[PDB]
Amino acid sequence: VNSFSGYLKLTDNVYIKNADIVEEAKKVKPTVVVNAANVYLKHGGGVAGALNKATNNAMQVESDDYIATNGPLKVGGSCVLSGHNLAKHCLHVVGPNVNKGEDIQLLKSAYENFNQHEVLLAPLLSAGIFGADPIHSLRVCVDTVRTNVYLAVFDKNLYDKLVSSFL
Ligand SMILES: Cc1cc(S(=O)(=O)Nc2cnc3[nH]ccc3c2)n(C2CCCC2)n1
Repeated sequence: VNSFSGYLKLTDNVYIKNADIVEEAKKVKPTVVVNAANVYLKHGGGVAGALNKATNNAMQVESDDYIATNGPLKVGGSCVLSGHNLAKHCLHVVGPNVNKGEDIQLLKSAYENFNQHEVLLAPLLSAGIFGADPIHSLRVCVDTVRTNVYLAVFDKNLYDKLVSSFL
């Protein structure tokens, strides 16, 4: 038993809710919150901008030190950093950005990072400003992630489309 509340169960291991991942993180304090990161960990907008703003820019400060030491992530890759006031840890995961021409097949590789964590609060990778079809993203999530994932979908209209079309 865990503290996530109000989720619809999609599969054995995937759950979904119409929620602001920032508010959800603030209430649950999950072990892991997933950020929709880019390779530079520049948290300017979308989920990343929202999460970073909620940390009062501490996420960005930590991220800049990470990049200065290690260089950029790979598309499809990830790193574990602090969760600041939102979670124990933040798993920064880079899904392909369609608006940069990145190969959508890398979406499966991106979701594979979730399997290194038993339970996660997460957005749909490559959705929103990353330009992928969120229905496709949900399908890849369900077919790739084997650990327990609680998906927060900000847009109510999208949440209902995701639920009603889910196979
Ligand atoms: C940008 C952005 C997108 C989302 S979202 O979770 O609601 N995803 C989503 C995906 N595609 C969409 N198309 C039209 C609307 C829409 C929304 N956020 C959340 C708002 C609260 C924190 C993060 N920020």
